[PDB]
Amino acid sequence: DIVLTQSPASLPVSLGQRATISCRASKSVSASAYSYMHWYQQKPGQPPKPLIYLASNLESGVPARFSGSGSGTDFTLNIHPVEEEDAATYYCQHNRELPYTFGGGTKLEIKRADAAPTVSIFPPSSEQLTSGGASVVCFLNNFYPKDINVKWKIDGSERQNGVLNSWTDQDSKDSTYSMSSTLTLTKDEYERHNSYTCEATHKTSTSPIVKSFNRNEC
Amino acid sequence: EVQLQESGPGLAKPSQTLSLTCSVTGSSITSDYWNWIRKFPGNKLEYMGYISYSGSTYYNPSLKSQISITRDTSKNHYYLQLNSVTTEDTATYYCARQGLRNWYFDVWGTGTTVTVSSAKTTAPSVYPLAPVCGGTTGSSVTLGCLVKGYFPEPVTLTWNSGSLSSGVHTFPALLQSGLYTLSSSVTVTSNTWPSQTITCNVAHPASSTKVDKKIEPRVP
Amino acid sequence: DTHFPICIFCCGCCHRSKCGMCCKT
Amino acid sequence: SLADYLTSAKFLLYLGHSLSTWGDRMWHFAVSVFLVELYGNSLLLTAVYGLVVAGSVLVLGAIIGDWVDKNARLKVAQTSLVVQNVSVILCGIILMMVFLHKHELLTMYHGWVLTSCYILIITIANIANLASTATAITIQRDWIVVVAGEDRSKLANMNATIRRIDQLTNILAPMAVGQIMTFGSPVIGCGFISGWNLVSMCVEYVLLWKVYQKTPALAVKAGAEPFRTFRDGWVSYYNQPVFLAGMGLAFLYMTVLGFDCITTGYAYTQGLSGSILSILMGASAITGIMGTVAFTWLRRKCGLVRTGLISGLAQLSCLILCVISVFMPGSPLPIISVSLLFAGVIAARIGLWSFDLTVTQLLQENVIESERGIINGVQNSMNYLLDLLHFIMVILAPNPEAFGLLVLISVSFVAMGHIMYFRFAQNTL
Ligand SMILES: CCCCCCCC(=O)O[C@H](COC(=O)CCCC)COP(=O)([O-])OC[C@@H](O)CO
Ligand SMILES: CCCCCCCC(=O)O[C@H](COC(=O)CCCC)COP(=O)([O-])OC[C@@H](O)CO
Ligand SMILES: [Co+2]
Ligand SMILES: [Co+2]
Repeated sequence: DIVLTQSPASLPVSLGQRATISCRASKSVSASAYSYMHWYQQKPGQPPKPLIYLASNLESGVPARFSGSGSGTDFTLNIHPVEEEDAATYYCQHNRELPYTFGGGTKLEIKRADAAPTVSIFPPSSEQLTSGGASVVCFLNNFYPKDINVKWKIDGSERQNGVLNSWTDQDSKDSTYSMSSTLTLTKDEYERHNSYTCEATHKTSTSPIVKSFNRNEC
Repeated sequence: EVQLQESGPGLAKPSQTLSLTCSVTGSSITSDYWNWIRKFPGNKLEYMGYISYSGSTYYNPSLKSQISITRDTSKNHYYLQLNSVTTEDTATYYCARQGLRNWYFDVWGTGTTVTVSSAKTTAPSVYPLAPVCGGTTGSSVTLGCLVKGYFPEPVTLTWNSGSLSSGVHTFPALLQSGLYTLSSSVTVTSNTWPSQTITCNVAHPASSTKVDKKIEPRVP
Repeated sequence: DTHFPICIFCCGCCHRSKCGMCCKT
Repeated sequence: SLADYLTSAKFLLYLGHSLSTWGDRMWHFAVSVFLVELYGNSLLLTAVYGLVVAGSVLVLGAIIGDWVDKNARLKVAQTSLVVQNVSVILCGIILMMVFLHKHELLTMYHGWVLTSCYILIITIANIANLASTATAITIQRDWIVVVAGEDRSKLANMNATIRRIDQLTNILAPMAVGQIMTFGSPVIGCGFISGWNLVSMCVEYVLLWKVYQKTPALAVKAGAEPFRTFRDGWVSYYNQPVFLAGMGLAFLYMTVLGFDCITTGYAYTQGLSGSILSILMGASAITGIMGTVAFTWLRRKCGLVRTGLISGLAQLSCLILCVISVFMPGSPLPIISVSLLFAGVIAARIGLWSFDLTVTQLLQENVIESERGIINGVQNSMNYLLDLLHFIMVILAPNPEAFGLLVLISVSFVAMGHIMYFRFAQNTL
């Protein structure tokens, strides 16, 4: 099949600047006078909406800020000037032959100022321990950029099995992210250890921010 | 003013047959190409196939599922059946037109989402999350609510019946052992709590569940 | 005149970003 | 008193020629759209289209001229009209079908389907062009000479009016068909062209019959086999007194210096825009009409054979500006180069059309009536032969330094044709 390689997978851009999204095909998509690459925009919860077709035609209603170009195997979508509302995921798609295939997507993120997270750790509730299970939760609230590493340590020993990390979408007011990290254990295994720690290594700081508790500190 | 509209069941069990309908208004399904596309948990869009103005069909051979595409011209509807589904058919499904004088996906439905799983409907357990027994406080305090072990989606969660709206992040559900877990954090000022009570209100309509969980300061 | 003209009105056919008459032969 | 003029055979001939020329130009525009769209970025097939058309005329012109000579006038005229119009109608239906399914033909079929569509279109267009050549022979080289009496001023005015009609149609028809293809669709334009030919065929059929009724002299003709006819027609053409004049007229077709050729893309390359190109094409049509007027005046004054000399001198005098423009700053071999080039082209249109009218009247005055068809058929075979050569030279050299090389080649061919005409004229006088 024809393979479509989009680039970059994630693009941060400050308001008013220009955005450049590229798409490369394993084989040509031009036949005769045409080029069978199209571009679509999808916002969360919504269906994808066509932006540019035949690789340089503006869809009706689409602001002039969007333009496309390319041929053969190399194609480019341009947005100049970017506006707040372009925060969204863009896809290329070829039509030259069956089966049709899509590029992997490029999420356009409005670049903000770097900001560190407020980190909070919560031990299992007594209700939960009553139930025989024990979840430890760590919240990392209001940070930017989005990528960040979280390390759980039980009694000083790193732990990577049993960890669920979930991120929110970019906040629409302050443009920060948050994330939740849950470590789930059995009650009897939770009670034979003492110190539990979540450490957040972020680009904002040289060393990671560490929060911890001990089971018997009350 | 062409409109497409997907419909079908929200839940199917493994090895059953699933049939979705795309209802078309504003234009006859006897002129263009009528396609099916799905979006996996993730960002990945996959073309499944089409039925043409002439009733000719094409199925994407790279599919791991076996599909049939049919139509009904008297209703101006068309249909997608997936045979013996698996958990990997969990997806959001779109129908879309492709015109002959256009040649791209010029009109889309809004999509319908299908979850394939062999699972009982299940009420959630709700746990308060109060801060570490330590005394030290900054200018603000963050509390939380954990909603674990439910099926199916969705749940709704509020704080103090929605009176508490600033400082709240609710995290997208994740699957663990066949059931979903989500949690939510809320941050207030130091003088608010514990003198002002803070409660998470959880509803899971599919089980008729409604749960009020007060956040209690920890004590040895 | 050529007995078999290949002239058309178009845009981008003969030259970038300019519409008009365009003969290929 | 125009009610009397509007029923004369001369006006009916003008009206039928106008309808035929309008339909032919719209048809050529539709074929050019089909070639540019479904077969762009391909070089082998454009050359194949030009080669098939030009080589079919080059092989069959003497045969078609003998067929015109051997049969009744009304029969060959109505047959050529019906064949050409039915060909254009069927090909336009096929064209709107392929335009409706363009992207399916380009993307989701085996390539033999699109290749067969190209073959069918080129074949039907070749048949329609051979029918158009038969029509042009029988009407402009035979019927018009009969509708004129022995009078030569009447024949000259009729030839000049025919040339003015095609000069106006050459600019007006493409504009209308292109506006129809933008305000609507190319499918809409192909359907409009098919309907126009379907109605114009009936109107021109009745018009030809009325001209035949008003001109009794048209009913009084003066009187492997195909290989013998081909050889006999070419040998008969070589031995005509006017043979060198026809050779020079045929040599005039080997040229690049017109708005129907690649000068338009060169003008886009040199920074001019499409509005300036339309203004220049309108000035070119104006100079062609001025050339028709100059032909009638000079023929009344100096006579026909000297009118040809004066027209050739005027055309070369105007092409000197192009020859100078190739050797000027801003030449890709500044506005000063394109200014002189287009000035020379627009100025040379006058002498070009005057010389064409002169050679046309020489052919229709000096050829035996019983030979009127076959000789003119070979003359068509000559014109296309030098048109096809130009069609090759433009295809093998499509970049701007080659443009100046081609300009020098075209001026040299114009000079060679006028040298042959000067030899014929010094022999005649
Ligand atoms: C600028 C257009 C106006 C000129 C139209 C002249 C029509 C004309 O010549 O009338 C007639 C034929 O034209 C048509 O029927 C075709 C329809 C025209 C599109 C001329 O025939 P006619 O009635 O003058 O015959 C006279 C002889 O029969 C005398 O016995
Ligand atoms: C396509 C529009 C036709 C424009 C023809 C050019 C004008 C022209 O040549 O002058 C005249 C009008 O031609 C037409 O009516 C053709 C109409 C066809 C619809 C032709 O002159 P003419 O030969 O008919 O008069 C003879 C005079 O020279 C004697 O004083
Ligand atoms: Co023609
Ligand atoms: Co040319």
